Amino acid sequence: VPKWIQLNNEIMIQKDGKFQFDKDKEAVHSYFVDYINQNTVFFHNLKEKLDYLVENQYYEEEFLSLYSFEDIKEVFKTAYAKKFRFPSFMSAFKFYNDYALKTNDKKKILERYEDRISIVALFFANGDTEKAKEYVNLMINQEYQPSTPTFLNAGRKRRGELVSCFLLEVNDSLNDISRAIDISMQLSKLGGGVSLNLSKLRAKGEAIKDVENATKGVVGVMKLLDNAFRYADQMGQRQGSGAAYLNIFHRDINDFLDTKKISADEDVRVKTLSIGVVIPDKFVELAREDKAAYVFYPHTIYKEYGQHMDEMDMNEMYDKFVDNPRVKKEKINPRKLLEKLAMLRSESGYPYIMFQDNVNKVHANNHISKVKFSNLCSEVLQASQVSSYTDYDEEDEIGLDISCNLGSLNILNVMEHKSIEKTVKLATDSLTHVSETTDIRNAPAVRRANKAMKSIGLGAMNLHGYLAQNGIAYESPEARDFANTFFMMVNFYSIQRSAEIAKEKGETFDQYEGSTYATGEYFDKYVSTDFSPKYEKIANLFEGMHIPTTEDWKKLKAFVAEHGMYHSYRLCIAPTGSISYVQSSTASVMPIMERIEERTYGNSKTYYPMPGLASNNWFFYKEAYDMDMFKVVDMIATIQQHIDQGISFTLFLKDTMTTRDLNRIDLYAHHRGIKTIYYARTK
Amino acid sequence: VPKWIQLNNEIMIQKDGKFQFDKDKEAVHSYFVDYINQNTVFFHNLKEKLDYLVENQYYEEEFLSLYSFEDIKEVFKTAYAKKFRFPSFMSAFKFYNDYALKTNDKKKILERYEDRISIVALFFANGDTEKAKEYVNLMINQEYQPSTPTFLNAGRKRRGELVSCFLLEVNDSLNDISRAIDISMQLSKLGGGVSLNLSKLRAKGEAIKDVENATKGVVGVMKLLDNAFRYADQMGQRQGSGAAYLNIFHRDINDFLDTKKISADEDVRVKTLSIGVVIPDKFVELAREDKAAYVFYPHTIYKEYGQHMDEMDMNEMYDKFVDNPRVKKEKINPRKLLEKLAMLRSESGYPYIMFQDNVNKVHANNHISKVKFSNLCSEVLQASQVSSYTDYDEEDEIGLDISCNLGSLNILNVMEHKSIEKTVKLATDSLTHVSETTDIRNAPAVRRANKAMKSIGLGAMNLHGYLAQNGIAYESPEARDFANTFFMMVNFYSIQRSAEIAKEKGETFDQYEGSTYATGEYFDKYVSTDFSPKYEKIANLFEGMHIPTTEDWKKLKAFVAEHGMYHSYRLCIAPTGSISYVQSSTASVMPIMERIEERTYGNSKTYYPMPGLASNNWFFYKEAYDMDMFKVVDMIATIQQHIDQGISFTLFLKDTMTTRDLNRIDLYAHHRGIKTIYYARTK
Amino acid sequence: DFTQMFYNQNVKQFWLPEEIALNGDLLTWKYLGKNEQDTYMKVLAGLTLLDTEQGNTGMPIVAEHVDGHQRKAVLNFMAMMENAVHAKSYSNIFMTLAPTETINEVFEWVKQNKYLQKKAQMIVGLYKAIQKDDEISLFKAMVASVYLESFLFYSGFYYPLYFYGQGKLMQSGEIINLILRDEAIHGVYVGLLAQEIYNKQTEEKKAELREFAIDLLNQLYENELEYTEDLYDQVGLSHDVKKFIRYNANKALMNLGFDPYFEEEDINPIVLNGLKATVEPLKDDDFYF
Amino acid sequence: DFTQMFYNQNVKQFWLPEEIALNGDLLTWKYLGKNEQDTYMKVLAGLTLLDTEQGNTGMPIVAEHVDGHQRKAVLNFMAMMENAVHAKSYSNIFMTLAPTETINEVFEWVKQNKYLQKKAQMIVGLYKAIQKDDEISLFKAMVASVYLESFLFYSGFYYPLYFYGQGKLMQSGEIINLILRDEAIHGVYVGLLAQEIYNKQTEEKKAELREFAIDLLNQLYENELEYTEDLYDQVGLSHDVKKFIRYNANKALMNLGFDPYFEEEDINPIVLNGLKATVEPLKDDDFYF
Ligand SMILES: Nc1ncnc2c1ncn2[C@@H]1O[C@H](COP(=O)(O)OP(=O)(O)OP(=O)(O)O)[C@@H](O)[C@H]1O
Ligand SMILES: Nc1ncnc2c1ncn2[C@@H]1O[C@H](COP(=O)(O)OP(=O)(O)OP(=O)(O)O)[C@@H](O)[C@H]1O
Ligand SMILES: Cc1cn([C@H]2C[C@H](O)[C@@H](COP(=O)(O)OP(=O)(O)OP(=O)(O)O)O2)c(=O)[nH]c1=O
Ligand SMILES: [Mg+2]
Ligand SMILES: [Mg+2]
Ligand SMILES: [Mn+2]
Ligand SMILES: [Mn+2]
Ligand SMILES: [Mn+2]
Ligand SMILES: [Mn+2]
Repeated sequence: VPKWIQLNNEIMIQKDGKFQFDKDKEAVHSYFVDYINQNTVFFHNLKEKLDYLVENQYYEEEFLSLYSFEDIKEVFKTAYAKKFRFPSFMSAFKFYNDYALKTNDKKKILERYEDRISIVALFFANGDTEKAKEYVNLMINQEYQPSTPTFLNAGRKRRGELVSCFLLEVNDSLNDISRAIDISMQLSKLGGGVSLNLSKLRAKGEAIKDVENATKGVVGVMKLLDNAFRYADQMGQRQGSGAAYLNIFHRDINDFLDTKKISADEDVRVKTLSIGVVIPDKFVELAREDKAAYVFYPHTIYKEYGQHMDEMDMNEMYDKFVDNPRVKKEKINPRKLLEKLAMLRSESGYPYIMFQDNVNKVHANNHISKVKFSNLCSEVLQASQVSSYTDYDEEDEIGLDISCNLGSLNILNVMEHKSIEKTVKLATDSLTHVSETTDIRNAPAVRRANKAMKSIGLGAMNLHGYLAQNGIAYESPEARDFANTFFMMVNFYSIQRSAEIAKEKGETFDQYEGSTYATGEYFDKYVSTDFSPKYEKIANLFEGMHIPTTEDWKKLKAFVAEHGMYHSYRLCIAPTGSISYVQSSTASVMPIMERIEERTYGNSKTYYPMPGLASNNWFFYKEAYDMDMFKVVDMIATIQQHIDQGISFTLFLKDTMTTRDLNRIDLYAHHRGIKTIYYARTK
Repeated sequence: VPKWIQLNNEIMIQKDGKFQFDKDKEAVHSYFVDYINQNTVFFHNLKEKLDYLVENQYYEEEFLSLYSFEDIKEVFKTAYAKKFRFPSFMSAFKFYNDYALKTNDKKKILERYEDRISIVALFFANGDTEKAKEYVNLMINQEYQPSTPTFLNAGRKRRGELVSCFLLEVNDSLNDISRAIDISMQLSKLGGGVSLNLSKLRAKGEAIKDVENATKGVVGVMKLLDNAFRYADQMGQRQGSGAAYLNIFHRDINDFLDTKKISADEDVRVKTLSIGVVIPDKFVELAREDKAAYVFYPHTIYKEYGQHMDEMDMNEMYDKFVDNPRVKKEKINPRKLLEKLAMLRSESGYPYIMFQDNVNKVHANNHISKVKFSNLCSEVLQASQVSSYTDYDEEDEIGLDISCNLGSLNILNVMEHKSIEKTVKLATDSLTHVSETTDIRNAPAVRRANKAMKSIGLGAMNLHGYLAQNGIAYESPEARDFANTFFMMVNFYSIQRSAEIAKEKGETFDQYEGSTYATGEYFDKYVSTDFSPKYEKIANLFEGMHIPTTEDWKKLKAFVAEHGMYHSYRLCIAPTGSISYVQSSTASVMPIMERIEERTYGNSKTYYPMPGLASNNWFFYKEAYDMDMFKVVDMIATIQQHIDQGISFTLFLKDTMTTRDLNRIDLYAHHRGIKTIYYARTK
Repeated sequence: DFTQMFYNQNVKQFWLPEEIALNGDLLTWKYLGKNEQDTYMKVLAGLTLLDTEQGNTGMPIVAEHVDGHQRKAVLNFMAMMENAVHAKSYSNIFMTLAPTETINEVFEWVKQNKYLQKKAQMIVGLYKAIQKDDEISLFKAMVASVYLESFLFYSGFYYPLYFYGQGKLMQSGEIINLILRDEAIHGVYVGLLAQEIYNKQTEEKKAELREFAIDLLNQLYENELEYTEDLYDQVGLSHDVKKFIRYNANKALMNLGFDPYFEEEDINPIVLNGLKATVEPLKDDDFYF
Repeated sequence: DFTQMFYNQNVKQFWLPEEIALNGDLLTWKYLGKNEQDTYMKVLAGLTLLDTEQGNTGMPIVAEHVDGHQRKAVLNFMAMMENAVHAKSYSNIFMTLAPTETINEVFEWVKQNKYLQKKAQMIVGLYKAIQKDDEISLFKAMVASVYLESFLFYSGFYYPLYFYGQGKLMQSGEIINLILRDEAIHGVYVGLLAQEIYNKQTEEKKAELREFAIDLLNQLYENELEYTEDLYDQVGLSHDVKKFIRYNANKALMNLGFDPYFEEEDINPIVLNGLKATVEPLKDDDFYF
């Protein structure tokens, strides 16, 4: 057992009835005195290091060639002047095991934290030394964290794509299904998580070229996609991850759900394909009134109306579908379906729940399309247009496939530096740069939507960490007040930066003129409701920072009207799995699952306390499972009212609560305006 | 139970110790006087029938519009003038259950045998009334039988494709793999059996752009193809059938074979994809000498030499592969691999065995490409060039994917009518028409190969029926002499018709100038060796027909040199599974499995005696399992010497014999020049 | 040919009583008449008592005398389901619907009941008569076991299925449906083990075993008719229950590889709504001809 | 005072080997020496034999003689685990790691191995000597069962644990840990039943029962020493395993309410490192807030 691992395991050993949290710090020192410095490759000067990394195909020549060597050296010096120290052993371990650049033999460390941050900053700035230094100060203060793809791969020649969330629309044809399989394989090859909408696909027992009972339904397509994702597994590094979304009014919805049951046969169950269910308000109304619902055959609806079932508003179309004899449908019990969803989420955490009307009643780009499905993490909610992939030697009709750009603000570090505006604007600029530098040659609709929509996702993390280190309970009304104010400022500065980029470049996102930003509707609740903190403690937390008022929001609305907005979407709160360790932050805006988490690496045990955990804030670091899920829903809705896309919202349940409690949480989330529900993790 | 069912079951009720074969005839009468005539749909005249079939989307109106109604009436009258009668109940039952056109609800019979034959003939003639009458006389005499796709689907609006088998070359890339999956689904949707050569795909543990041990090998692609064929299953009517072919020198050859082991795990086992193994002469030489062999990693060979492992001759490059340190290889025991092949064929009948050198030592189009794999029935052996399917928005390099049209001569009916020449020429014309009117819009390499190669497959059926009905034992040297003479005549007249078509159209198949037809090498054994019958009985059997001599072959060689050949490939002997029932013929050139076969249909059981089975020829209808497989190999080699493509050669084994006997049969087949071995069916 | 397949189906059907919440049945139970509540209680006690015999004796005694490790494992699994799952499930249903004193009285009544006792003791008698290394006595016990699993339970299952098909007592009806699904596979499996013994016998011995099976079926059937009238006349259902008994008797016979005894009848739609070649090495000179 | 909590613990520990994917062990297995693979196969085969007899014979026979439906339900569940779960898991491991011929050979090896036959003869003999209503014969069989659960398995368990602790064969090791977790509670439970019978005796009778238990332990121990040497000498571990089996012998004695018999020793630290939801329907009030 290594010395740092012993020093880390000494945390659980209680002295005077208290955990030895400070010992973790010592572990970090050991982890750097015994391992990191010994296995870190050192060079006589930075010029030699850069030459070795470029020549050995570690870095890219293009992004480094935009700067003189003096500017690169100045950026590296700015990164190293902070003298950044990892506060916990797990932060440094996760960085140097997951993100630090290693030799081809994987035994030496080529990149420190400062080196990786400097390289990512130089990639972000695209030739501006001052902008690169600003990015270096942003990331070394740990105010902003690029996502795992961006942080890991920026500036590296041997790399995947910087985007890892991809949403694909699948049209109801064999050509479109095969193209979807191909694109899923290509994007999993790039290292991205792929979500596919299967609602347009006709159900099982439908007609193919006017022969009856011929379609295999969406379950056969799910089997094909599951095989494709198993095959494309990042060159045998990570398990291929894919998601399939189906509307709850699709007839296959039960069989869809049956793919996640344990009792399902081998020809029914898909193991590497996550599933999500899109639930329109009509289904919730039918379940609430206990009226029996109807699941429709999509192809009959398409033949009758010329549009797909998921392309029209089910609230106004459901009665017409039911009363139409030419539309084929099957009787179901919506309450039984809700109970089945709750039971499946209890067993396996699936499916993801998308409340379609909750997403689309605040969607700014409904003119382009309504949000029909979400991503693999159930937080990307964007307009998508299906593509018509025709036969060979025939021109395809390329639509819009969602691929947003991830990046997370560290709420604790951002707010302690009183730099919400600067961090949000710099993160928006970096996300815009990464979106502009993304070029996928095997996903035509993804590339077209990246060029047109210019959608980015700016998330936040360390919400619970910040609240606990400031003596605020996550379920307290003060925490929701802080979340409201902080995320309203984040939205304000994100919109301001998007409008500034649109003014500078002279271009907005495609079909912006039809958006609620152009019409000013988006700013309605912002020009009438003041989002300043209602509690003195939160106001003192925001001291030293200008909180945008209704007049500021009116000025921003006028600015957007005059200049437009560069990004169709700006904010989405991703789970932030492993980057939260490196940043010493709690994951996403979720409450912490455990105060101290026990992990097993190799044959060794390691202990990670939550950041800033001590005896004084032990009570404020309440575990997520012990919390009331209604108050967690309230906080997530408070944040969601300022996020244009969704939030990865995992439910944290105890083994005692039943499926009725899960359904109640889901229905309260629907009532409170929650757009997506990610997971049902049972303790 | 139906009256005809009782009459057919009365065959096995012996009277005076003999089977009541004549009862079978009675059954057909019943089957027509109680079911077919009552279930048939009669019109006032042919005009109303044709109009009803045209407007109700049963028939394509284009092929019928090329004839005036008087000509169509004359063709139908020619078909009905023969007064064709089905001699066995099973012939009529199989036609009216599998090939006769029925209504949309399948409650009535719209097409008689004469109606189907007339429609197929009118489609074949393409506006020529005299040619349509010739086709009608050829098919109503049952001298020639179009394949099941062509016979069933010719002239139908709801038809599929007329091509039975498709062969795809899969290049070593994710884009090519995805395109192969798409094309396999498209062609299975069209109803054709798809064969894919996986020998170019790099083995398991190869590098995908400098990251090693990343590839899943051919087994992952096999699983993808298996799921694709499961999904595309002819709209749920016929199970999707696919074939995978791998060279025996591929490193994955064991894992490949492990897909068919009955103890294979679900993550490896493949159940809807047939497997074939391509064995060069080098492997047989290594096994014979008991020298340990080496299987190779295709990607290392491609990197070192710039060509795929199956793209070059292993007999001359195996030592270079072994001595090359930059080529990666694994040690295997070739005798152990042969024993594994024999055990697998005993257990499940797989893999198909393709003796590559036996195919390519007489292959006429080696300049275009060597034959690297076979079809799903292991009888199509043609040159194929792999396609380079590139990224989206990039032009693809379209290669040649094999596809040929099947058609079988009924040997008994052809020789009874003394019309080898006329039947062969008319069948060649019909297959040329089927190739010309075939246009597949989702398989580009298949379309290009169909347009360029112009390859057709003219098979033969009722070899054993003709031999047994003429008092010739199938294993006798007289039977092999008859096969030699008959198939030399078939080859002569097929080459003559191909050259005549090339002369009349002024065009040959692509790259004909480099073929052995153009250089005259193909005719060598035909201009030096006489293939006239060596037995007086066979010569009497061939009386009334001009058997080509060496002078006729020299004249044909000169004619080909002057005019060329329209078809790259002309003769391939398919299994002819279910259409042999309608023709009252034994399946293909294979010996009969059983004298009387008991088949269960619905809740009833039926007995089909072999065509012409009686007391005097009971022992001439020797069952295949009771026959010496070495003499069957001799027969198949004798036929194969006159067939440019392969023959679907099924091995018929007894349970008592061991895997060593199967290996001996395989090695004798390789020694005798057998190109492919189809199945190892054990009694 | 079949034990591993049944192993798979058995273990994948594993369930526990705690999975179904029972308390919501009180919302329909309170609305039933006294005769309905009485019949339900009596039927439930009948099933409970018979299933206990199967758990304590029927399955373990067959597991003891059957040869084969894999068969013994499947049989052990089935015995476990009787004792650990089914018995607890029946107890749970009772404790939810009746107070302790009512449960004790119903069991006292059903324990003294002539028709329940007749069938319970007939079955138990055949289990007690199995002799070591005597496959004939084992077969007779297997026939008795199949008759219990696939036939005798069904005069009882009728009522919970009848309510379940109407939207009444849905939680306990779900439990009963899971139990019934286990007994169905138990009956099929033991049936295959009985056919194995039957097929090893001479033609005269087979005819004798057939006569045994039909005679036993007749005795049990005539008692079932009396049992049925005794319980179901007060709720007017006996005619339809009798059709259900005969239909399930035919299934039990088919499990034993025998022809159906009774003509085909339609069943009450409410109840329906509730329901290797020798490897020889190459010796060389096999490559030369 | 204890059966209900053992019932709950046993059913909550329910598992199947198929829950654990084994293909991850393929490489660490390939990398072991021929001696190591041989010992490993044989060790698991010895375990398979013990579980085969514990499931087929030991647990069912004890279940038959122990009074009380709940006690019988626990013992029946434990019996099912022995042959339907534990014994079968070893075949899952064998089928993953080894070719059929090596599997066939190791099962032939159990039949002819004299130490494995002796220990089976002794344990099964005591099971089959139980006489109805004779508590002393039952006690003797329960002692034998505790010695099988808590002592005899451990010469086998050592090796999978030894590898698990080094980060080798960790999927197989996960299965073995689940088996071990089960046997620990099985040994405690049967131990408590044995103590019940022992506590009914006179002091003179108790003295004889202790003699029986200690004589039996020593006889089994001496045989296990020879078995251990036979298996482990080729991998150099016999002395280490011997210390482990003595450690576990003391645990078996303690499960029987007796004092430890062997002196404490340091065990290899590697081996020490080797160590549906309830458903309610939705009310109309759950849709309003
Ligand atoms: N907690 C830590 N986080 C990150 N790096 C660390 C940490 N502790 C030590 N290091 C690394 O080890 C070096 C030694 O740091 P130490 O605590 O011994 O003193 P120092 O005054 O920071 O040293 P130096 O002269 O290297 O700057 C640091 O410069 C840094 O590179
Ligand atoms: N074996 C058969 N094959 C094909 N069609 C048959 C067969 N048997 C009967 N039919 C059909 O059923 C009809 C019944 O007539 P059948 O053969 O009994 O003799 P028919 O009335 O004297 O006239 P004909 O033989 O001249 O058609 C036939 O005309 C024919 O259309
Ligand atoms: C992407 C991917 C490829 N492969 C295998 C199958 C293909 O035959 C083979 C080639 O993939 P390619 O698509 O050719 O990958 P590449 O072009 O980026 O890499 P290279 O330059 O070396 O050609 O890699 C996998 O096994 N799994 C995968 O996920
Ligand atoms: Mg279409
Ligand atoms: Mg490539
Ligand atoms: Mn039961
Ligand atoms: Mn049962
Ligand atoms: Mn055990
Ligand atoms: Mn045990």
